[PDB]
Amino acid sequence: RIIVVALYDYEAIHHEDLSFQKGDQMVVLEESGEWWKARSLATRKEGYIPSNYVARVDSLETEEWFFKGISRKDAERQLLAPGNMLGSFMIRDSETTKGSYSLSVRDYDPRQGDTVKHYKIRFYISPRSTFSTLQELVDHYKKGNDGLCQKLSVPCMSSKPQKPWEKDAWEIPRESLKLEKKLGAGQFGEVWMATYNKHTKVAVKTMKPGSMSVEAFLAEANVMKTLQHDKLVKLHAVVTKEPIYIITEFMAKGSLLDFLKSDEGSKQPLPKLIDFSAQIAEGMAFIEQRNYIHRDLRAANILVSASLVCKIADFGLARVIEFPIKWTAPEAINFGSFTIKSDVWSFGILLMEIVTYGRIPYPGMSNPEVIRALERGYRMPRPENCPEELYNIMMRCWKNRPEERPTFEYIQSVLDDFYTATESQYEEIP
Ligand SMILES: Nc1ncnc2c1c(-c1ccc(Oc3ccccc3)cc1)cn2C1CCOCC1
Ligand SMILES: [Ca+2]
Ligand SMILES: [Cl-]
Repeated sequence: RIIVVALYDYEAIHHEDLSFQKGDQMVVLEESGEWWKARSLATRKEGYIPSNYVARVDSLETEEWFFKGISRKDAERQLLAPGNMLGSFMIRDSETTKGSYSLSVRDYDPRQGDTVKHYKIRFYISPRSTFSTLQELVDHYKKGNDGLCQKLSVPCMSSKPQKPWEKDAWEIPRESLKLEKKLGAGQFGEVWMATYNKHTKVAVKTMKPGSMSVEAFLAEANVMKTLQHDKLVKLHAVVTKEPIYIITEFMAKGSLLDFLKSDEGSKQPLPKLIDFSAQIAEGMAFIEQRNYIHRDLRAANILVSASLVCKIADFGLARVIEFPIKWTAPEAINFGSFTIKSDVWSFGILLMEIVTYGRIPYPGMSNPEVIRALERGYRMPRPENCPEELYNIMMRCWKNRPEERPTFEYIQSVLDDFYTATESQYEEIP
């Protein structure tokens, strides 16, 4: 008999899902992945709940200061998001020391600014002050920092998870959709802001009938479906009848390209710009890991969400299609040799795009002009706002030999800790 508890409020919007409040306990009846069958102990109604909205009671996830499955960098991203304050903390699964836990505390370093320190935990931090349960431990450091950068104040602002897509609805009838407002158009189709079943806001990429076979496209789209990651835009559904529709999550601030050119973009300081490209490297590192290829990496194909999380879009679409030579590796231009390494070349350009708030690559140069320019060994010069060490990375991405260019794993690893000396990742306690 398994009892779970609601971590967040939820309002039902389908035929057979349950509405519950934060705290309502429930009996699990089935575990079908994203959706679980359950019985509210509050209503006595049996229905479907979003599995990721509840956790076993007295389990750690139930706690407000615990964050399951969070990396150190993301732990550091959520503590620097507005709404938190000096002393804001959290406990999480440690990356390096598996099966153990780590403590992340907000802090102010008069020389860096707002930062986030991390401590490991074996339970105890300092063999001085030992503790029986993370609760005891937590409540301790809440009064007078026991040697910690700061004193534990308020748990980290937690977000409300996205609602899982309707149960078993990868392919939808076109009627389930109202494409309300057109956001963009182009050679291959448009992108619309849409609503799915009067209830769910979404984005739709409509594909002009090319060929680009339909059953050819759908094969890719089923692989596309399996490439899920916090840094890839999420494919919800597909309409399989020419003209094909691709239904995805709606990203509020549109393309990275468009965001960097806007007002809010222009205010973003350099450490933010760096973080953006770090997020994209994380996404590209995932694609690399899964032995996949993007083939059209650039600011235009990066989406920005309301909270400034970057997500790659159009991954794979490039393959299935049917003129951006400025983002393309010489080997891909000359012999059509698209690989993860040519993506890396792309990342280099996209990276310059970012640091120059979306300015076009090779300004004032034509495509032909640039193609010959590259053959002479020409590269874009470092912009003024650009740190020397960041430029050295672009240059590494633009090595004539693909084999010589770094991996996204390495690029991700470097960008993430750009301002943190390796020895300073975790703290050593007195
Ligand atoms: N999903 C989106 N949400 C919000 N804005 C979006 C998108 C999308 C978008 C929607 C679906 C899509 O389809 C995919 C997604 C992943 C892989 C393959 C195709 C790709 C981008 C584009 N855009 C704007 C529209 C044109 O101006 C700048 C970008
Ligand atoms: Ca420097
Ligand atoms: Cl019962």
